[PDB]
Amino acid sequence: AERLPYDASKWEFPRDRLKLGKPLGRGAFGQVIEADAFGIDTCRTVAVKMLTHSEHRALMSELKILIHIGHHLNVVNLLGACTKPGGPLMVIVEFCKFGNLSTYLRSKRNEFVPYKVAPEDLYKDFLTLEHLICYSFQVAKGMEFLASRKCIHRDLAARNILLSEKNVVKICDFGLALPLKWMAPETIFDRVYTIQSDVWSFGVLLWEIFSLGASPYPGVKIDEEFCRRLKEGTRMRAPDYTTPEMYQTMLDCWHGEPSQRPTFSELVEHLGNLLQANAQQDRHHHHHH
Ligand SMILES: O=C(Nc1ccc(Oc2ccccc2)cc1)c1cccnc1NCc1ccncc1
Repeated sequence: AERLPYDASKWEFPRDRLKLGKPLGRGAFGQVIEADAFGIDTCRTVAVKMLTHSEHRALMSELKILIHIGHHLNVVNLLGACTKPGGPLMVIVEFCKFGNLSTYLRSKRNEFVPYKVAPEDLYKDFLTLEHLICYSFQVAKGMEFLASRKCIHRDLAARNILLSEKNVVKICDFGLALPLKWMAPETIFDRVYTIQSDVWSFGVLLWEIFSLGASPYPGVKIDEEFCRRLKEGTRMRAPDYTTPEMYQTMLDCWHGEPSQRPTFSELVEHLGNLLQANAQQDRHHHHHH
């Protein structure tokens, strides 16, 4: 991280061109605030992370990595940073107006239909299978992108996915780069973090999307036993809005042996086909009715 460089000439942004706003989050390090940036791109709304020695290098490493990784439609885009003397360290990214996916889906539980048929009006701004499968496809693409760069997210979960304009989802992170319900067995017991751990987490996110924002492991005390059972083979039951192939994808992601889990590249191709098959069917449903 400290080895990666920082082209200040390309990213540095003036602190007095930012009008801080309302808090979008809080942690033990500092916070993420919404704000107006003038001329970062005119005035645009953005999200700012700001601040201990250990935490400062962590925020700088996040900045350092986002620059190294580059741009991908499904990963929060970096717009700039305030690193030169005069004020606190701030990392600036695109503002995702609609919030975290979990909270969004919980809100659309009464606005869901598997697919639409005329009069398509009864379903104005409704969620469908096409939507749910698409959010999964996109998160998988962003993870393929991150995994290709040897990047381990470590906290993949619905609360860390944000909904943008025109159903575009973006992988993000409110913290500074225990959440047991998203942690793989080897991460809980061996404290190891791998791309394969992230694949497990992707499965839980999957469950969250097709349960429409429900919390994982419904009605279960997260304790020693919970963990012992995860290690012994116990898995969540299919969520209310899942399709058979999707639940089986969840199960492949939850494989006990990390090596036997699909890679994000396989998940992209697989999810991609399901979305294609769903599209096919919706066409026929729309046509017959
Ligand atoms: O998400 C942010 N940062 C981030 C993004 C991607 C990462 O991916 C990543 C890259 C390499 C390895 C591991 C993880 C790690 C860290 C971030 C940075 C600055 C300000 N806010 C936010 N998020 C909240 C937010 C964003 C938009 N609207 C509302 C709230």
